[PDB]
Amino acid sequence: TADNKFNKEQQNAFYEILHLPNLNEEQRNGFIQSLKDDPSQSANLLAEAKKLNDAQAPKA
Repeated sequence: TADNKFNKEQQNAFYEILHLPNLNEEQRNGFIQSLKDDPSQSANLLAEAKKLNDAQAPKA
């Protein structure tokens, strides 16, 4: 079945989203929970994360 096509960013991105030191992993692990369970739109979730981070990243 192969069906492989992770390069647009999912690869490097993945290993990245798994580090955002400003949020909890419950929610974060959530988006990616779909990356591993369903590596179809893993990239898109990544966008949703950096967003959840940039907002709650600073000490605000």
